[PDB]
Amino acid sequence: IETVPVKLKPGMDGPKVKQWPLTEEKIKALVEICTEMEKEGKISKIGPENPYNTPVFAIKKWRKLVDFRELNKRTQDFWEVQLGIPHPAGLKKKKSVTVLDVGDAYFSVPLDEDFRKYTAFTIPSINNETPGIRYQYNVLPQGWKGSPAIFQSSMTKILEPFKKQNPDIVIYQYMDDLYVGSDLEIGQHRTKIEELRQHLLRHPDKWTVQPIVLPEKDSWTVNDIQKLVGKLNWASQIYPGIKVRQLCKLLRGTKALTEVIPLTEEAELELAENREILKEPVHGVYYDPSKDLIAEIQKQGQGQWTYQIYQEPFKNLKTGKYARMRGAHTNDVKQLTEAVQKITTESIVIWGKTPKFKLPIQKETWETWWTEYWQATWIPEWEFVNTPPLVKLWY
Amino acid sequence: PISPIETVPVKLKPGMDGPKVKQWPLTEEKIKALVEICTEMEKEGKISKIGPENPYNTPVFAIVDFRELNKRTQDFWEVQLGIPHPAGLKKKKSVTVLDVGDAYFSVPLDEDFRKYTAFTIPGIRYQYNVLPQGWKGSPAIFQSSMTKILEPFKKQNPDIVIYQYMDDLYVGSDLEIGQHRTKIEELRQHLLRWGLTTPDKKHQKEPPFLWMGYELHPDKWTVQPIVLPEKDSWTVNDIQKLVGKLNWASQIYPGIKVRQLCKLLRGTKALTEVIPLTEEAELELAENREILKEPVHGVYYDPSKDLIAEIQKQGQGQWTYQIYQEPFKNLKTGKYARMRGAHTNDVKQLTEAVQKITTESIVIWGKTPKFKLPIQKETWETWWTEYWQATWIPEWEFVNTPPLVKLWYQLEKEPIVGAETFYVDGAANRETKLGKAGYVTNKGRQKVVPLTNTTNQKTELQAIYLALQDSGLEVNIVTDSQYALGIIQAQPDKSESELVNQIIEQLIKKEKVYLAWVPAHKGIGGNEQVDKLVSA
Ligand SMILES: [Mg+2]
Repeated sequence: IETVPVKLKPGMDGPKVKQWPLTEEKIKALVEICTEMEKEGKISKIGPENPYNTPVFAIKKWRKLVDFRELNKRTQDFWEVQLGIPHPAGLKKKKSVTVLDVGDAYFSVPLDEDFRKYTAFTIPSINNETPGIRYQYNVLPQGWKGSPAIFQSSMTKILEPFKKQNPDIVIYQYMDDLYVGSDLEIGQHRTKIEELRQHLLRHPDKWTVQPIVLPEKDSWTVNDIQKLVGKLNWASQIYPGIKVRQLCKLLRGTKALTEVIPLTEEAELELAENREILKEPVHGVYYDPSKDLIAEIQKQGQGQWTYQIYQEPFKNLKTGKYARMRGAHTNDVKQLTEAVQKITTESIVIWGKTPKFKLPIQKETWETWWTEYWQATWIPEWEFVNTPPLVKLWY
Repeated sequence: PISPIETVPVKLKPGMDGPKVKQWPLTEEKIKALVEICTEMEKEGKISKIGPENPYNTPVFAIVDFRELNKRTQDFWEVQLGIPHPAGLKKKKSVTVLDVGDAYFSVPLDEDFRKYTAFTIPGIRYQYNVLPQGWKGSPAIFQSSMTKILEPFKKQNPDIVIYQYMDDLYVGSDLEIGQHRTKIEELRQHLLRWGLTTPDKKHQKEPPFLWMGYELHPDKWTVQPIVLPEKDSWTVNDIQKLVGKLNWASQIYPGIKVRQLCKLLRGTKALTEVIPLTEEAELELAENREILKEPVHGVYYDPSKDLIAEIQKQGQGQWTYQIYQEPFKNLKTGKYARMRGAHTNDVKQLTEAVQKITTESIVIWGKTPKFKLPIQKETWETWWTEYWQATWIPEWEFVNTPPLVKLWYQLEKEPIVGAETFYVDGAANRETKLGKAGYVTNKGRQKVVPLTNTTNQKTELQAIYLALQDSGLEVNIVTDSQYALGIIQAQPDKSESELVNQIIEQLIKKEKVYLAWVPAHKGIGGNEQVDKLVSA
């Protein structure tokens, strides 16, 4: 077919990312995976003269995973050929969404020749005993932003029948996936999927937010109150109505932390009154389609983690808590990862975008094991950080 | 013997055009020589005369300054994670090292880029036809050529193992010295059908083959100590090449980066000019030498025996490790000085050292080693649980070595009953950079201290320190500062910060400490008080 012309964003050159070291195993894996694609002619060997490079890796549910994040940042937005048109919004609500890997479709449509250089990737060699094998895509590649939008129409024609055939099963395409949501009974859902599946062959409603609550005490020591006071202070940044004062009054002195203190009506009023507002919606929440989503995850020690997605600070679009009880499968890295993957799918189904994460871990560490547990067709952007006392501030 | 291989298409950096530079007229002698020389390269086909039209030019000297041409050349993609480590080599029965000679001049340069390589002789005007010596492409283009050519002979001889690294072909094969000899013949001829001529002055006997400077004996690869001269006329390029030797050894020889000598290269001029530097320059070479003196060596690798890394805390902020497969037959030994943080922990640094070593292997051997670490399984387990960040070590296994690693102290989860509660706080005027630091207590003690040239963080720390000093083995202490809280919460073993070290020394001496935090400026009891005491 005649290739759709795509071009990098204004004044940005293709990507030039170094490859991470691969295990003598993932390598072998890749090596065969590529030699075939080469035979099928989806890729093609290139030289040292193509200054570009994106890293690849072997995920394993083996699968080739190209970390296109850069080429994607540098790729022209899609908005003329509206990339995954309006976001359903229905998805959020359906009894059951199911995701499909429409991705393999992409390997038909030919990629614009003057753009192929930008997909260059290199399979590493052990001990560096060999020049790397370098290739260049010749078809819409798997993780590219350009891919789906370009193939947007082909897909639309493909589903239209089945969509008009079942006027009420929402289908949202995101990257290589197809989020097919319905409210039909589980069995009667699956059929529809299968019907949708032949065509191609040619549970959000339970999600819930975190209601901040103050403890249930009687043994109120000085710091027990100091604690409460500190939190409710910070909590005001979120709910401007909450106010500690009658509480601070209990603390007035130079009391030993262990001293018990009588919770008087001053505070009795304030706690109960505050407890109310911690459950009443921060009317300021707004999902602005033009702002990025940010996700922050804190480690809670019991194989539990807490996260918040927000565009502007203190305006939490959503908050939550993943508790991956891994009695033996305790690779924090593996957990944090699973956290990461479960949070981005939630956002894809809601805001229709993968948040940008602020990982509580050292780059080095996150960098040496992440791939071992990653199971997704995609990879969100991430920034490493050091969590302050939020662990306490909401757990 | 200019090779018949297809040429790699080179471009100039977009927005740039080839070089144009004047040639400083050389001595009658020098000139008569450059000609003498250029005339035969012209004969060999390596270069060629061209008309005075070609706008571009690059300087020749007689002892080509390609600096400019390179500054405008399409930066290529160097396809290698690094140089190969000798320890990575498996043991082979038969091995030979063919030094492909003149390999650059044999591999032809793309036509449409040759224009740019012109040079004159104070004049005579030539242009290269083959990968130039200093040109930026040379290596990357040569490697690509060398591989395309070996590929054929390689599909044919799966038994043979050819590793290239510049002009040296390590050809190994577990074969009968007879049959190997034959294969090496064959190979040697293939190269010839591609113009790559392999001199007879090769390797034919000596077990200490020098492939990449690694003397490759049958069970022991070694590296002869790198001689590093210091001539009278310390010429620029010399200074550059000097860098090379250092930098090359560096992937074995721990730290040598003549980084401050490199600054001499941050202000380049004529390549033929001599230019020294201060104590920076002079001293750098020495420290490098010390390291370069003592040789190194190890065994080869067995793709059937486990990798074992063993680290040991040989001191403050410096660790050591060895990756071996057989008790006294190790591959790489190594030191790892680091302290990634202004305040770290031994537990924390151990982990860093681990991860360094992990990839380092994955690069060389291709798998993550098994560790033997100076840290008890329960010491780790407590630490990760007591840490806000997520962490992880792989093939962890305890080895009771002499210097061991432990969390020197720990803070209390809950306030100590009957401990004098210290309300702390400090402050300082931004303008004057002077402040006070003191406290108040549940008993009656109440210190305050005048301070010179500090920040409010420094006072907030001074203040924690005081209360630590002026108190007993058990103490509840309380700040209006997350900074100091944080540093301490992280259980810092040592620090760049003396006050933090001071604050740590006390912490290891006390018997129970519980550091708490309260919202500054709220009328929180005791707080409002120390608050006023430190104000002026
Ligand atoms: Mg303060």
